[PDB]
Amino acid sequence: NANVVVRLLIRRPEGLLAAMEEAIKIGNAIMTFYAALIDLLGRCAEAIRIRSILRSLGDLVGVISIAFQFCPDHKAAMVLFLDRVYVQDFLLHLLGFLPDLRAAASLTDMALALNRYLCTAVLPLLLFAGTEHHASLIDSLLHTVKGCSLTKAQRDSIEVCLLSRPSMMQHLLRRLVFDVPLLNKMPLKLLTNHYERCWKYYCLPGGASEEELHLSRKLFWGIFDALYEQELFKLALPCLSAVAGALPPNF
Amino acid sequence: RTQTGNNTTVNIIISTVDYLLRVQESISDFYWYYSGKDVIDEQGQRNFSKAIQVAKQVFNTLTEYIQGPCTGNQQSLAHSRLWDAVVGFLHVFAHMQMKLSQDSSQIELLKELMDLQKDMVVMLLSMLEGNVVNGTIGKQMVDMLVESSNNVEMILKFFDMFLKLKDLTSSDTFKEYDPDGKGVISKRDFHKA
Amino acid sequence: QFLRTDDEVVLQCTATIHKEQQKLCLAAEGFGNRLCFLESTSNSKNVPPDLSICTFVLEQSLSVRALQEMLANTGHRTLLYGHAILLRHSYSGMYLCCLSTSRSSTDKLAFDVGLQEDTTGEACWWTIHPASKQRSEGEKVRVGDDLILVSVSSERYLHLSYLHVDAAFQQTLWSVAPISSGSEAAQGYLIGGDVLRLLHGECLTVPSGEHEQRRTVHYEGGAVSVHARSLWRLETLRVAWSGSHIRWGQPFRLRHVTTGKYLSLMEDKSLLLMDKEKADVKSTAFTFRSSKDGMGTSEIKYGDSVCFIQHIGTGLWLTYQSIQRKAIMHHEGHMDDGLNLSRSQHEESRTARVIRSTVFLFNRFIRGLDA
Repeated sequence: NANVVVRLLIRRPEGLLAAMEEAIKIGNAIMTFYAALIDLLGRCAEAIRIRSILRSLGDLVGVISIAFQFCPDHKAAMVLFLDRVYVQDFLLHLLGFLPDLRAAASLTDMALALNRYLCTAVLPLLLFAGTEHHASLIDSLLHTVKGCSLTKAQRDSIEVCLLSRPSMMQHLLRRLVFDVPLLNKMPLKLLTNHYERCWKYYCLPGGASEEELHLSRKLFWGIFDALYEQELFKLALPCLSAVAGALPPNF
Repeated sequence: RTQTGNNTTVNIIISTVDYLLRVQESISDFYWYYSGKDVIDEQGQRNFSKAIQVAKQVFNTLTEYIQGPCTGNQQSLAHSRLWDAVVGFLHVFAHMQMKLSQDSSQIELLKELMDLQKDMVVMLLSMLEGNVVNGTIGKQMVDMLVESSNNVEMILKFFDMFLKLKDLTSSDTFKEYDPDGKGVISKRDFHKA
Repeated sequence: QFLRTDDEVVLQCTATIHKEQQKLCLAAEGFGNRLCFLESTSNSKNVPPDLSICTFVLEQSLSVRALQEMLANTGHRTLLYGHAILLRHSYSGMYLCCLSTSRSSTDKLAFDVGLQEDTTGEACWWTIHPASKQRSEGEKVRVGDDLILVSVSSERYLHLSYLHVDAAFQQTLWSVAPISSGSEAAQGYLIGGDVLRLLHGECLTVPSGEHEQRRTVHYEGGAVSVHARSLWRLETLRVAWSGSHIRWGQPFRLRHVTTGKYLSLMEDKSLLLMDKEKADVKSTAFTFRSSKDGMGTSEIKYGDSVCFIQHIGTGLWLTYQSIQRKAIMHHEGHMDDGLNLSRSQHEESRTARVIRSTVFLFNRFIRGLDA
């Protein structure tokens, strides 16, 4: 179906990208109109010669423009277009998630857009700037510390820890152990309990790093005496115990 | 052909010629679909057999159009555009016959397409009689049938290799070559003989 | 009457310049240019258009299934519509491809039009459709049917933009003028467009480099056949059946090869070599005389031809002045009027257009350095 529709668009498409960027100032309907146009174009994926035409009609200008400018649907349609049509360095070059993670406590249209951008952040899951993105993700997660969408946010953070080096992982794990003193909330506790596996994968490669490791071991020993789901967090805290054994091998 | 008594003449026969051309193009496209996979299944078998019944009907119409040797219909269809579609049908025929022969399941559709070939050449013989000596109709016959002449190799080798097959297979080192004389003869034995 | 394998044709619009039908045809240089462009034929009389950078050859053409089979593989074949075709540039041997760049406006992503080496890929394949309800798709392609050019790679209408040519979603009809088809036809036969010598019995010549600036006309004996300056391209005043068999009486333009200029009898002075602008009918073109519209019968040959030459406007005849045997035109002249001919070759012509291409491009480069 989309084949024949795109061929009809190659019969009649009807500087549109420049005119996209103007009518924000005053009219909303033409903006949502081009958003629906590019979203419909995003719903298709031999036919590789028209997969070129998917890639053909410059688009990254509009992507980066709507990556930081209402705000839910246009950017969501652009992400749907970009992920289907169009490595990790250019993937993180778009920092679009920076103002979204920055405005993570802005409560209301964006307060409805927050659960949209939770699952929208699941879409790019497939060196300093990596530390910056880990900081923004930890800021949004502590803002999240919607709940069923927060499960998708937690899966997004799990794949974010699965994305990798270990230096920015330790830089974010410092804040994770800092927030673990505030909880060990329970979602941040389970997030740090899952991040204990990535810290174990970093410390097995590695064997104030050992100083923060001993501080985390003492805080985990205190959380073991501070007391199902808490039992699950304690059983995944044994991954942090193995990390400490491989080491010894809102503000 | 014309309705002499009636006002706005319509040749109904050129219309069904063009319909047959559309039929032929769609048969050709069905062949280009099944030209690669070559294990044709009951959906395509059934629908394509229905199309064989379509063309089986319409070539019989074309016979009884010109079976009475009325020369206006002769000159009409001789001047028509079906002649390239005839070449397309032959290109369907020859390239179908190989993979139809290579299947024991497709023997029914082979029989149907073979019957369609028979109706085609019956219609061709029926219209091919009205020649005084040469005829401009005969000119056009001969010229577009030599324009046809690439696929005819396959059907002629097809005919001869099904025909002098049985002209050979009653000989000395064929029939008692297997002792039953029935056709329990093995593959390499028959091959060698 | 129709189109088959190996047919010399051209493509052309009568483009509108405020409804003035600018009869401009497809032009592609090659051997130094990978782009295609335009060539106006509306002034076919005074500033005449070129031929070899405009003609194309119907190489090969098939249906959808055929194309698929070809892509899977890692005679005459009379044209039917809806078929992707293979176009060779008849001069350069290149093949028409939609260039995937944006060397125009663009005017978003319509693509560029050019030539390439291979026949591979889908850019060398061009579907043809009648934009007329009177004729069908898949039926026979007649003489002069305005049609649709759509690729298989870009799958876009080969559009006459502005003077640009692009592949876009914007239709453009195209005229087809059969030139020499088919075949071409047997050897030893004069068919227009050919480049050849002038056998005096000894030849004709043009002065050598840095001299005039190469505008005089002389006879010469010796190995000036080996020189390229004894080469003369045939050029028809007409367009359709330009590659007909050449008959007497009918006049044709003649054009010097190495300079590119036109063999021009300036009636004021002598037989000269004038430019494209002066290249009128009775200034440069000669009626071809045996005495002192389709393929055409093979009237004139190469081995045996008594080529008397009468000018259109003046009526003068092929003679000389008193080796610097300066060839002129006169009412009778000598008994050296009906000379003989000898053809050139294919690689010779391919060098020959590169010769004056080199001349133009490097003189422009020299003066760009000079500025």
